[PDB]
Amino acid sequence: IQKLNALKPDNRIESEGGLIETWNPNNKPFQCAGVALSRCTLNRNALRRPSYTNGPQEIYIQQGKGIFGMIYPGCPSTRHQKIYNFREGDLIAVPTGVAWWMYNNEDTPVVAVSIIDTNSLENQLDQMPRRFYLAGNQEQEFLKYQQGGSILSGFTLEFLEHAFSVDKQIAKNLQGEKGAIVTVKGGLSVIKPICTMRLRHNIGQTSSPDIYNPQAGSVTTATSLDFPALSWLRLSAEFGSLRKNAMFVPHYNLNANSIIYALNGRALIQVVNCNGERVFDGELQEGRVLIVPQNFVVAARSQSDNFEYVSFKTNDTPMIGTLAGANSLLNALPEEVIQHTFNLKSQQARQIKNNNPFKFLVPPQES
Amino acid sequence: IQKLNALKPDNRIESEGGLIETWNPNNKPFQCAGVALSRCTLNRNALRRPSYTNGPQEIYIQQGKGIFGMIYPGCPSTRHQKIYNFREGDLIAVPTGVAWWMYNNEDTPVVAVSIIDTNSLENQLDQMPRRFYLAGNQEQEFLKYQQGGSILSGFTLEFLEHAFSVDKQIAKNLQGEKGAIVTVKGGLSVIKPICTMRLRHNIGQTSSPDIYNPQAGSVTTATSLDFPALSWLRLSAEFGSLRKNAMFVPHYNLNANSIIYALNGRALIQVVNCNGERVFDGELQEGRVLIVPQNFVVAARSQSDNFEYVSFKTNDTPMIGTLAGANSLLNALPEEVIQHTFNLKSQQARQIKNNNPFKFLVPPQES
Amino acid sequence: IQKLNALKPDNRIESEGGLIETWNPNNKPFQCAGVALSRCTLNRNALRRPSYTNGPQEIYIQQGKGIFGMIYPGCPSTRHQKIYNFREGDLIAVPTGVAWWMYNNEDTPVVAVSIIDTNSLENQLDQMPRRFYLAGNQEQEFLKYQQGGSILSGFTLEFLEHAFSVDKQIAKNLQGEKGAIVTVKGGLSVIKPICTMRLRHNIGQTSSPDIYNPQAGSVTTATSLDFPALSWLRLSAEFGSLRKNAMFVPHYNLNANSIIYALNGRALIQVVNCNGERVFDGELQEGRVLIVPQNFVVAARSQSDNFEYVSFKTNDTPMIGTLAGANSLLNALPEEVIQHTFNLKSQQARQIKNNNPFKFLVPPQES
Repeated sequence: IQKLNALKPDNRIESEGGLIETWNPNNKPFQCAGVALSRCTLNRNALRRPSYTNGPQEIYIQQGKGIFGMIYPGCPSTRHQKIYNFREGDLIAVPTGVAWWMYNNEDTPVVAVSIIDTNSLENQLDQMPRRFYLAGNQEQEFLKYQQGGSILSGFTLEFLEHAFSVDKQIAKNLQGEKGAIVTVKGGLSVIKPICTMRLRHNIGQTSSPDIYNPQAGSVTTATSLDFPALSWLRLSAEFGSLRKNAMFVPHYNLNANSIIYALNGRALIQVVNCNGERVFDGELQEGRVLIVPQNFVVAARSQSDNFEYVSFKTNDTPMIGTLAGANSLLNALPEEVIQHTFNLKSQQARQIKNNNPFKFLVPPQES
Repeated sequence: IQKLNALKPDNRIESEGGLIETWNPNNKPFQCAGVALSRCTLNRNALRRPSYTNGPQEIYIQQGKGIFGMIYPGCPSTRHQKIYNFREGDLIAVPTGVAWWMYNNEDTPVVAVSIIDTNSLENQLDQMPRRFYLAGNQEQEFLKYQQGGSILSGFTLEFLEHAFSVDKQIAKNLQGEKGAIVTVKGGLSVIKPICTMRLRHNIGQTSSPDIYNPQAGSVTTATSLDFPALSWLRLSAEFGSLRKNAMFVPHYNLNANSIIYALNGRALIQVVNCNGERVFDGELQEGRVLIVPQNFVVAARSQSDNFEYVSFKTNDTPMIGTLAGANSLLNALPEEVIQHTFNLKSQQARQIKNNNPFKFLVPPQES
Repeated sequence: IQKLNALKPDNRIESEGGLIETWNPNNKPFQCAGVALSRCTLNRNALRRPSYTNGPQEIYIQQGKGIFGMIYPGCPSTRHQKIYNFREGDLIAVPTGVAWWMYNNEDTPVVAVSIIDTNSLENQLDQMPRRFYLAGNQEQEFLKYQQGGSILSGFTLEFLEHAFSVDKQIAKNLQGEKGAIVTVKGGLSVIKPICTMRLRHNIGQTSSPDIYNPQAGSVTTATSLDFPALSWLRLSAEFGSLRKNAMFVPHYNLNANSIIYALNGRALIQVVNCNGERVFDGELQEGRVLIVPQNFVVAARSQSDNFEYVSFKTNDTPMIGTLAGANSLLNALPEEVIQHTFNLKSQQARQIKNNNPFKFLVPPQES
């Protein structure tokens, strides 16, 4: 790739109580990353209908409070299986093929941006995304990219009558006859709170930052160490809040692919490749995404009082190699290999290893 | 997949003591599937000569009894390494690159239908199925599909001469100069009985079933839980025997592809995809196979008194989501969300949950 | 593959303090094996500047003595992380992404040959070899195949300024303002003795060999049982020394590709495929590389006094299946079945089983 561009969605699907936005998974960034991105927003009383995908999915909630519930095959009911609550900041984990449903109850919408790792090992189909809905007669979000009905409507009435042991009339209602997101007139009176596994860990409205710098921002990461349902996914996530003109240092992921989606405000990012080319040099704003491939190096300087972002890294234990600051790779170098690979005096080399005391987040220059 | 079809073979190879038939790997079903199917039948006194593929193999024995022996490199002998017996319903696990031979001695022929997963992490070559014979001049079963002799008959007359430490004459014998299934005139007088790992497990008719229902039939599953050599393969198999007009309810496999080879009888099968499209609506009869991709939904009604099948799943521990039955996905949903995704009333949603009290097999409708 | 051949390199770069050669990764043999070979060389007082790749690397030192550093991300300093010394006959293991530098102080020019497994599961990018130089203005070894400056020079002056917290005078030095391998004029004052695990193991002649035949030679191999860091790499290596006219028997790797680099001398190798076609017959001589795929079979007779080779296998625990020897597959086959596959008398079967008593190495034929 010669030029990474900030990408917008190219597909909106307005449902009765919501909206689904999907990004084109065949632009070379998304081809390379091997994920498909989606932003679902569901209004008051909306109930996203039960569905599943042929790959690992990890959902980040940008705003809202609802209930969500996953129908796991080998699992015990309570009537019905476990319903979890959520808040903005929560990272939801969805194992391959597991069917889920989500519902909102307040005025403030649920906006939940999320990625499908189409390129996962668990995805024994092809690199195309697919959602398999259990209900309704509607085009699945990604059918456009391939080139409607639920997985139950593609059956024969005689087959559905026999399977459920119900009469023809009710069997007709299963068989199709509002989109994926439906509005509940009366609102669900369904109780507000591996089958044992926690699949909800908050990296937004926390107060326990991985890194926290009162002069520059704060950053948090959910890896499997602290959110073990993520070893199932082999997926990760980072949330970082950045003050105006603070910066996160040049770094690269050794073992992963970052899909940086910007939640708030804006920042000027720079990403340079193996040949030293500056494959993107611009600004990333709200509701826009930048994919940063594996060993490529990104550096950002903020433009807003708090430029927030969720970076979905594809690896449940991602590793970053900081190139400037407290724990950098140049710090860990002998003071004389730096002198000869950079062509620096002994005096200077020291400054390049100690002028910035800060780990990852470096404060605003002050001018 | 546009349309799935009940595939038969496109390759008969008749040898002295038996027959090998293979199914085309370049068909779109097998290409998605990632498998290579084949069915070898050995007659009385026949010896399938030692060979090996570059991927995980899983052999099911449709009928007959005989013996088979692995030639595992890191092992102790006795004279010779271990030879095992086999009955019908035996599932033999063969690790990547291990060699083996199989012999029959009855009048009843061994019919062993098997799959090589050519899309394995273990297969480090290409998607093309191939078999490497130690002995005998003959072309390999999948030479047909690429576009001969065995591996030993390719070296120089003096390289075997030098290697085995023998003369020109028996070097010419080892050097090639009846195909893969030769008949052993008198009979192999070898006694009828990881190195220690049990590569045999009976899933067939002489088993203790997983689902059993005397009005509808029974299912039996060999995951890696119960047959531990299968976690080496990363392959599974399943046996079913449905009563006439009994059905297995619509279900999908969360994490595996299935290759349903029908062993006995006939059945009316139906599979639907992500867009509610009925990709197969027909009959799978004996000696035919139907590939059901990853999150595709499958349901079948039996048309025989006892329709029997083998289902090679491609995952050593497959999970199936049942869409109807005691433990269905719909059974674990809140009654109220079942009303709102399918447009039912409370009463009807009491029925989709409770009209069928059965797990996986549902009895004949009984009219 | 139709035919194989002994390959010499196509690309060579003269750097100030040494040289770098790279084999073309887009040959059909290299696309099949899935690896990229480079042979670098450090003359005296040379530093190889910090670099890193999107894949698991395994460097084998052919000749010389020197030291090297590995800049691991999480790892603790000492002033800087822990340095290791290498001497010839060594194998150094470099995890995906880890940056490393390499120095030479003797006159004796360090020659190391190495692979990058671009087909790894850690390699999330594509099938391209690509080195990320941490400093200096030079075009990367592999760029040519793709068709410069470092990851630091592509960045902006003020981004580098603010990043490192420096003055603009040393930020411009730092911004790249003598190639990969640069001569330290005085030569480093730096000493000569997962953050603590061993990443060096010696498989040269100094080592205790696995096989030692005083008339034939010796074979030493490092798996992840004896060099555990290689389980990270999912790679291994194997050194071989063979007297004139001796032979390593016909054999096949069950689970790995093989990259034979001819260190010293010249032998005559034969590799035959699954059809019986001798896809290579002729001589692999010094500084040349023969790729030998997964279940393909190889035999070789040494034509020099002591032909020396390193075999880069693509598996940390490769299993080999030898075709003639003490330990052979034929040995484990009952005398009777080996009579019938090869068409031999009983007494001619015992000759195959017993004449050659040596494991892997068979002496000269004695003429």
